[PDB]
Amino acid sequence: QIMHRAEDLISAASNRYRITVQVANRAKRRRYEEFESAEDAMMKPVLRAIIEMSDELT
Amino acid sequence: LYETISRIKKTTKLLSQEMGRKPTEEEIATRMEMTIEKLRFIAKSAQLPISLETPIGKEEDSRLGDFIESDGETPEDQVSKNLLREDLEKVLDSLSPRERDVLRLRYGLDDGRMKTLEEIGQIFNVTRERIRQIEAKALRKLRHPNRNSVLKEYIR
Amino acid sequence: LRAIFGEKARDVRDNSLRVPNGEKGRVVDVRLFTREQGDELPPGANMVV
Amino acid sequence: TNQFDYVKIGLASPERIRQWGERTLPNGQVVGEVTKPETINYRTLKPEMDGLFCERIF
Amino acid sequence: LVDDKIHARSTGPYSLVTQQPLGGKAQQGGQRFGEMEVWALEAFGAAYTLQELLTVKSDDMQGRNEALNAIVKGKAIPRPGTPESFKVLMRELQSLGLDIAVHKVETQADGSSLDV
Amino acid sequence: VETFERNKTIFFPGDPAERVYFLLKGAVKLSRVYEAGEEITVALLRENSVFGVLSLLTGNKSDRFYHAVAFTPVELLSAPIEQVEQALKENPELSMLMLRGLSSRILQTEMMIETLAHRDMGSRLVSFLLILCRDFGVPCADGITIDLKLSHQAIAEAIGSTRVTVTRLLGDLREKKMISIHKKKITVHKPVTLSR
Amino acid sequence: VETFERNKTIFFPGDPAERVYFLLKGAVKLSRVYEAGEEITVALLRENSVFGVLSLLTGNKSDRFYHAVAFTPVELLSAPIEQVEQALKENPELSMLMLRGLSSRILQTEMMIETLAHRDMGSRLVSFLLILCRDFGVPCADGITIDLKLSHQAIAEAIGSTRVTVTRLLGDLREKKMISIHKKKITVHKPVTLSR
Repeated sequence: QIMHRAEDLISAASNRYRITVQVANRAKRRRYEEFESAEDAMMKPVLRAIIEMSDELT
Repeated sequence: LYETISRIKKTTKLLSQEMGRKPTEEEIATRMEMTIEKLRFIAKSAQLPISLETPIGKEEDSRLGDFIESDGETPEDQVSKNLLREDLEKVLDSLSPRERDVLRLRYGLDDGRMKTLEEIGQIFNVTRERIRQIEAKALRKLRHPNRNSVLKEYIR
Repeated sequence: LRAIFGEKARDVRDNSLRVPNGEKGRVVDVRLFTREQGDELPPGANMVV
Repeated sequence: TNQFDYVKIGLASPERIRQWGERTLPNGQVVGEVTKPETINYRTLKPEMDGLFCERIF
Repeated sequence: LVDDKIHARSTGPYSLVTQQPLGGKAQQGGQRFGEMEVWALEAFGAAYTLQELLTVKSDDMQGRNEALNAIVKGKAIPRPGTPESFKVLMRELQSLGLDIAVHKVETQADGSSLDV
Repeated sequence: VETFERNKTIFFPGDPAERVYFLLKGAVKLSRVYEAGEEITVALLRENSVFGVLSLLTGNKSDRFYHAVAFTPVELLSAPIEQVEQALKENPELSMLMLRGLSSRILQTEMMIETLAHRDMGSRLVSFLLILCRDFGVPCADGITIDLKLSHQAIAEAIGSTRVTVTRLLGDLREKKMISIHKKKITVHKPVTLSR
Repeated sequence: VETFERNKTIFFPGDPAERVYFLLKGAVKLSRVYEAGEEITVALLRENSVFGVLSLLTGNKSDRFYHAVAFTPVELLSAPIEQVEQALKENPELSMLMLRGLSSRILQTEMMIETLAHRDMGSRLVSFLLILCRDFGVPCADGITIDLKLSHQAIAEAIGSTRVTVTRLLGDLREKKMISIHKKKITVHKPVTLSR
């Protein structure tokens, strides 16, 4: 689940920083790109970013 | 004025003698030669300022002046405005792009209030009979509902 | 934005006094203070309420 | 961030001190100096013109 | 009582001199983040927050605003600048027999300048 | 007793303070707005009297759909909607009062009717010219003139004119015999007689 | 439920007769009347609905100076002057009926007035033509047409042309491809859209 994904995400990746930031900017793009595509009000671009980086990417 | 003030003090004290606490003011003006308006002015005029940081009081925790702001303004206003800018911009900037120039030329939308139709008439293309016409035209155009009804809420 | 509405706007800030927030409750009283009403105020004030 | 790297602590020689307030104008004649210790005027409140709040030099 | 202690501030009035929100209890104040508080931020991992918290919600003046905006727009926020109270410190110090050269060293010719 | 100046509006469309007003004095002509542009005034009033039926058209949800005008330096009173809502809800006379004033603005329309959109831009210009002299006219020697300080092309709103106001009227001013001007004045000589 | 022959009258000035004339069917016009050789037909109505503004204008003592018209085969009900007097004298509800009506016609003037006020034989019609299909129109395929035979000059009365405008009506069908015509059928194609 996203929670365990969020865990697995950084349970087997680069510096926990290093990750984040790239999670971050990603979502940044996930927000910039697809700007207000699917409302996303619920699945924050960050959340997206995470899942698509903690499961999709994995 | 320092003397006048003092002189008033003494003279008013004389009034106080007869009229205790000299409640008389305009009556004191019969001896003060001027409405209390200046008497009270004098009062404030003769005020000595405050450290800006006398420790506040009821608590030595802090100085004064640390509960106010400078001549600046909160973003809340800043933004709203700046919205205005563009809000407008587009909304204007959707009718006769050329004329839109003069809309900003003979007016603001930049840094003149102004370019007196005179100068402006020729500024864009040298003109005398093509200006206040398109001027009103522009306004009445972006005026009336659907058009002016966009700043109807953002009247900033 | 006048021009458009050509509203010859007004000129007067309007510092009403408003209940701030999180208060209720009946009003008990008022106590006006001016030249006539005691005139208990800083030098140059008119009314105090 | 990318405006400078290191700071340069030191002293202000009288030129550098006087180089903190020259505001030379196009009339061509220098200012920045204050010829008055008093503050805003009593009648109006404006900043004298050579006191602690002279505008033309601040 | 509870109401006696409740507060919030999206944003509000700032300081005079130092523009950082006017935090005193009655009136839209703001939570002060003293060193030991920052000692809980940089002690943690990813500390942007820190940064920004240090500025855009307190000082890059323009920074403040336009952030604010920038969210109202619907996107992220722009990179900050330098807080104020620095610039202030310059001043003082400068006002006291200094020659502060905060300054860059750019070009392949490495270029030494200074700044506002 | 609200009012404005010789160059102002009372309001726009979209603006929901639509209750019956009370032009206390001055015309305060209302310039019904349009999409692209061109605003009749149509409305034009007297002492005491009302204008701007608003909370009355599409109920109290009516949009003026007609911009207004502070034509001359205004003078206009108004009243809490209740007066034409609650206070009107009462005896007919109350409502009738407002209805009588509405009938004034209505009569006004009939007056424009026929005189306006007649056919020629000269006859028409006069069809309501004498009417005008009967509204804000100023009788003086020559006869029942107006005198109000006016355009050549507000006038054009009288026709769809360009120079007719300054050219054709000149005729009536002299070549034709009907009025005269003092910088910006009107001296209707007459109700009919010469120029009829 | 009174009615009169098509293109007849409901009265002439001088004979206001039964003040009210609740025009029911047909869908019928009041031509005004006056010195002007032209007599604009202003009133035009619907089911159930009123005329009768006689025993009221200028507080009664006011003739129906607008010689009336039994425009199409009429259909019109009425009611004695007193009938409305007592009625309106009592609760307004029974006549709120009647002031909502008023509104209908009061507004019925301002609109089409915005059209007639267009001093031109062209647009004035394109706007006016819409109004028609919006009242006694007949929607059918092409779109919201009227279907009532058009008497050419019947639309030249609000303009002032002679016969050029009569071949301009052709435009509607030809160049305008905006209506059609079938022993005087009338086929507004559109709210706008073969010629806006």
